[PDB]
Amino acid sequence: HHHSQDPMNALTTIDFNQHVIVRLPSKNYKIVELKPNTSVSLGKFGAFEVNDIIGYPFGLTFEIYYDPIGKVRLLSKYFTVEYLSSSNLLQFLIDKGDIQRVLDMSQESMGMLLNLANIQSEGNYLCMDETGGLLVYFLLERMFGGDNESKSKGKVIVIHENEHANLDLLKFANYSEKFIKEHVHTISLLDFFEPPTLQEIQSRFTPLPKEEARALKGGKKNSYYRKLRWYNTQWQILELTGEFLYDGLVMATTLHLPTLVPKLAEKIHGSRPIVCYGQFKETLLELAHTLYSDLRFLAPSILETRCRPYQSIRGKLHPLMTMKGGGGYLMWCHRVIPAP
Amino acid sequence: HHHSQDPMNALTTIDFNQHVIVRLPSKNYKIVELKPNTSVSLGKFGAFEVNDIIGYPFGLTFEIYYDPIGKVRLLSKYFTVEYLSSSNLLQFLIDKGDIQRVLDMSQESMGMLLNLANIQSEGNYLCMDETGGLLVYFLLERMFGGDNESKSKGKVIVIHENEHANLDLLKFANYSEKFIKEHVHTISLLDFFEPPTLQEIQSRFTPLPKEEARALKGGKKNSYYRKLRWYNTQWQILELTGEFLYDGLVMATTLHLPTLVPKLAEKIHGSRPIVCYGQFKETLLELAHTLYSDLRFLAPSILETRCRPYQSIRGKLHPLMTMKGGGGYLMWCHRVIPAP
Amino acid sequence: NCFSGYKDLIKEGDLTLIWVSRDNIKPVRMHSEEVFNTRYGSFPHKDIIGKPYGSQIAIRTFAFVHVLQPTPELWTLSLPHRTQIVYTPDSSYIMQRLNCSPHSRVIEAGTGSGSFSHAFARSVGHLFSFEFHHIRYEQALEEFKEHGLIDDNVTITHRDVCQGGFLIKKGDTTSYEFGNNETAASLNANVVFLDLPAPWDAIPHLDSVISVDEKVGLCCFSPCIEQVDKTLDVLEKYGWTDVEMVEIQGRQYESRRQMVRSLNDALERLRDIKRHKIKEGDSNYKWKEVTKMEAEIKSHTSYLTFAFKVVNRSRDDEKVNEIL
Amino acid sequence: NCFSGYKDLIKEGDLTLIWVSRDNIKPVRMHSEEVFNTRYGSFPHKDIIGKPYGSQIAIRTFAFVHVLQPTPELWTLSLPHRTQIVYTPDSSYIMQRLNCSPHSRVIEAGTGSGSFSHAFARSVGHLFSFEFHHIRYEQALEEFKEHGLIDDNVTITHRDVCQGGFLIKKGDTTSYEFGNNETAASLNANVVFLDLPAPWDAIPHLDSVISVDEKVGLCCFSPCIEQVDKTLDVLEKYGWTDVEMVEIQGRQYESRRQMVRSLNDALERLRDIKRHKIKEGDSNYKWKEVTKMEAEIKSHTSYLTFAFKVVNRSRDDEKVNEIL
Ligand SMILES: C[S@@+](CC[C@H](N)C(=O)[O-])C[C@H]1O[C@@H](n2cnc3c(N)ncnc32)[C@H](O)[C@@H]1O
Ligand SMILES: C[S@@+](CC[C@H](N)C(=O)[O-])C[C@H]1O[C@@H](n2cnc3c(N)ncnc32)[C@H](O)[C@@H]1O
Repeated sequence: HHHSQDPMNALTTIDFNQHVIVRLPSKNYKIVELKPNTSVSLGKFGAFEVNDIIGYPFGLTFEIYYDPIGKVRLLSKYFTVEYLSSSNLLQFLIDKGDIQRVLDMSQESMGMLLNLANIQSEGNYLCMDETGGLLVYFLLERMFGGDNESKSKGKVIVIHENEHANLDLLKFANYSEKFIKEHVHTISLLDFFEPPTLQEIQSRFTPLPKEEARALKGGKKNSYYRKLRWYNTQWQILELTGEFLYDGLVMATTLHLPTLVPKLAEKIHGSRPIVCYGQFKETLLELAHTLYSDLRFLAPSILETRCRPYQSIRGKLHPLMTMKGGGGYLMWCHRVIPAP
Repeated sequence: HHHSQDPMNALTTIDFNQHVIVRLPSKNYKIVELKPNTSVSLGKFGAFEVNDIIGYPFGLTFEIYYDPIGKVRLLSKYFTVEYLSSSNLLQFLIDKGDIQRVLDMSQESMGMLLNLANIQSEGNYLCMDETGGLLVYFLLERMFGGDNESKSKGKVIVIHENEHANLDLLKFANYSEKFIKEHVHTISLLDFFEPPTLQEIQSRFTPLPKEEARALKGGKKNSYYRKLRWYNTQWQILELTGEFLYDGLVMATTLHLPTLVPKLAEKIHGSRPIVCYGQFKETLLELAHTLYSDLRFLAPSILETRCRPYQSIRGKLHPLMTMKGGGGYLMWCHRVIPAP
Repeated sequence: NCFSGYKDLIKEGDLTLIWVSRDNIKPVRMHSEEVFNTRYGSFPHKDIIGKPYGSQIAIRTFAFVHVLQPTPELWTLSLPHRTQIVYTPDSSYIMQRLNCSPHSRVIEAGTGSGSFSHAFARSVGHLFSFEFHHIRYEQALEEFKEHGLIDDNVTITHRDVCQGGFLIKKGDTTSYEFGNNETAASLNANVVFLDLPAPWDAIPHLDSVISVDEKVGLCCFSPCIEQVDKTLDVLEKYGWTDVEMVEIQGRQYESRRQMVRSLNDALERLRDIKRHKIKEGDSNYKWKEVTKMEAEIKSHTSYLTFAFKVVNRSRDDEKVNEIL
Repeated sequence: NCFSGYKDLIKEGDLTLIWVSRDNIKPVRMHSEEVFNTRYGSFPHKDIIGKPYGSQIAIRTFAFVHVLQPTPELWTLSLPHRTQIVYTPDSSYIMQRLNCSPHSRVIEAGTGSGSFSHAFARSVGHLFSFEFHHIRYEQALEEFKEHGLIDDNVTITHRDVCQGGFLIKKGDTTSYEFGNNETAASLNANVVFLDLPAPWDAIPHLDSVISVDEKVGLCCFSPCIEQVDKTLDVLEKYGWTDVEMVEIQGRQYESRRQMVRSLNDALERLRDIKRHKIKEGDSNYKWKEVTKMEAEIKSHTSYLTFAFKVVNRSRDDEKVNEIL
């Protein structure tokens, strides 16, 4: 940067140009981008100046007051500013009514998925995500904690149904485009299962010697590197689809699992976890019986986790009277290697 | 009776020749028949004289002490004597390990079945019971409360898979054989769906005029009335299978429900409840989709009820740490009559 | 009670429950010149009266309702949604654990909207119901009367049971009809259900009205766990035993279907993209049956505290001898 | 940590988890001259060493085991069954709600059997773990050491945190390695998990060791609701906000099949009786797939109380001005 002073830590501190969470007095969430010298409207609850909240820690509640844009002070109406965690993104999507878009998943089910899958900073994980990238976001946050400068080398490889992946939720994530291209690889089902051969690729392009390519300039240099980026995309597919074995498989898709999971598991190393999320238990039941017949899978189990919060007021403790149903199910098992 | 004094009420009071419940210090149940001038062994917890507990109310805890049969006094080891309710019979069967015999049912599921089915003292209910009669026992107890002298006229009609019904649990019930034959009718699936015709029955037997039949004596009278009881059994089948419509259908069977419930429901009046108990939700799910297509059924619903007890000690309140899973599911709906 | 027994045909003057949808069940009294209205159409009573109970009733531009005989379960579903009433999972469990039957003589306080009252009355020898609030008392009395509960096996009494106990004497505000030489009801309760803010204030008054020669069962219904704690204290002081608190959790599932989407069909779409260089259950597609939880669950109704008492803990010694 | 990273081949000296059955998972250190025994047979290590992790290992008269790389989930399943440990439904929820990551600096007390410790260590920047009982401390220290946790990101300290707080100074009984000029660890915790009989006695000591410039998250793990009540009181006194208690309920289902038994087949048997006047999945019969709950459920582990704190509730005013 161009300031002599140390920058603000966006993981601990409200900072310019970050997407952050705002909790309203009605307790629903909003996502707000903090562009400098702009104002933010909370409708009924007033409006405020972005500049006036920068530099504070997350977790604070601010009061908007007037002497229409108001002034802010710490609450002695109001709002609370939070980091945009994987949990808060999920809650925001539920508040705005997108519960079917996220396949009815809950914080506790996704929390359990992360640990059943043994997700770690250095692992290379195979992933299907039909949610617009919410599952990929849970992974990345657990692996890297929002840290664009992380030295860890873990990767999420996303296999997807259409020509391009839908990972739009990552637009909220505060990861740089460089970080994302280094830790997230996308590849279609077709490229993954029927990849191009090297011969096929080279017969459309073979690089110039790098001395010659370096000496290119003008439109010829741009013309060539555009072909070279296509070449590298194809090369990456070769790397991802060869005899490369992955460290785990996590899935949140509504494709037919019994006919899909065994094919995906061919690329998973022995002893690694497989976790399939499903909104409906019957779906996973069918999968589990299928996997029972296949000795490459150890003891498939259907798990359920449900959270019930309490009204947490001293002298009036009881669980919440009503709440949302659902939250889905996990199928957990381990890839194993049968004996001859 | 032959005593001038009023008899003891077996519903309120421990009484001779009754089957009763005994709760041991280990909290498991036993069923004990109270034959006069006999003793009862509780193994490790000692033995006692049946006579010494008669005349007390239910709900008391007795201590066995010694100056091998002991003496009893109210607990100032020990046991507690209870009425043999439908709830206690179920619990006894679970304690002795017969949980699959009762299809994994719970007190709360059976309690809900009784009310969803709107079971009343005057109703005529169609019933399938694969449990040895536990479901029939729940019904009878709700309808009559153990009262052999009840004036109510309600009936449970049990349709069953084999030549004879298995209602052996009723051997514990303290209902007289007369009461049972007046309020419980049994008929096989075959007799129920393909009953004999009147012509078929009469061509094997038509009664003598009752003046002539009354005048029979000796072996001819016995020979004839045995044929007349067969005739009345067949006649009862005609009554149960004609255009008689029932007041409700309750089921605890592992037969294929989608192909069975619609046939049974032809004999149920409009506006009456149908309740099918199932250990497995997937079974009922299949049934519910089947019934959805049939306009004779109003809004089939799959219900679940689960009880979680607390450690109920003041200053250490929390739910039980571990307990038995299961308890099953109910499919509830109403018979209705489609419009032309 | 029009809740009791089994009617064949819908008659003028009958109280019915008209099922419009799963969350819309309306109590409607049949009258030949009246019309029932729905957001989908108008249903004249004269086109209903005379038809069998359970009839689907249809009108053109088709719309439908179903006309059912009242039942406590259905009646409970018809009451205002957010209210303070006991639902079937709790009440059916309470009745079963306390072994309700025509043998039961029950004491209920308070009456509230009479949800539990109707379920009690269907099964029980007699119901003695108590309500503190005079407007609520009058409404429940009028309704119980209309339903035929009062002329069957239900008594309601205007009473603060925490302050005035449970005795019913001639002169009290009550529906109780006193017999010859009767100046007080003999409640002789063997079943007690308390749904009150402070059940521990009512429990001391029970010793005057419960049966003395049989096991008496009690359930207290309280939303907060500090309320449970106060109840456990007073139950112990007044000699109630076998005390246990439980919770009941009910869930309902919809029967649904999820579209089956194969890998091969997703591959074939990717192959075609490469060359260029629905209503649930739709028969053009394959479907898998699934269960789907109701959107909103009742994750807490109340804690249920059960307890039992025997007053005369004795037998007639030589009446037992006089049997030989 | 042998729990961290992804091993390819089983090597002599490796700690493995040998899966015998769903309820029988054994930690076994590979040694070429040793033999692993099961109620079904003996499995020599020399026939395992050199094979890929995840290998099914077979012996004749066939019997099998699977040899897996240690994982916190699997390790937790391998610990003694009735013990006081945190299971995956609770801990995975706690880590997710407190947003655990390499950014997290956590304080755990007490260590107990180290079930939660291993799950923390996999994900977190650093773990500071405290154990009151000196024998337990020494066992956990030896085990954490052997597992490679100590030389990675875990510190354990012998301490009564309710009486002596959470500071780690040179001279204390701890595994902490002090850097140059370091006479005390700077914990700077942003995540706190308390599993103790009286967490309200430990909460006052947290102000000396938590981060001062970021939101700090706390979870207290207590079995009884009166314990929750005492915690809510002290959290409020010491300035913790956004306080909420929840419970987590986990269930596991078996995939099973129920025999399909038709009416027609029951009728045909009745017809034949009239004339005269299996292993689950058996292909001679039809079967329906069903889910079956585990026989014993963990209907309560503990109440989880969450709370948050920011110490320095301020910003650098003209550092924000100095950006323009
Ligand atoms: C929640 S309601 C009962 C609901 C009822 N169980 C049902 O299922 O519809 C509580 C009722 O108790 C009544 N109540 C409160 N205190 C009372 C007292 N001391 N004596 C009698 N009734 C009381 C209230 O007026 C209220 O109507
Ligand atoms: C239930 S265990 C912890 C289990 C652990 N969370 C796990 O997942 O394996 C409780 C532990 O706290 C320790 N402990 C109790 N009081 C303590 C105190 N004041 N300071 C530190 N540790 C304490 C006990 O020795 C015991 O080992």
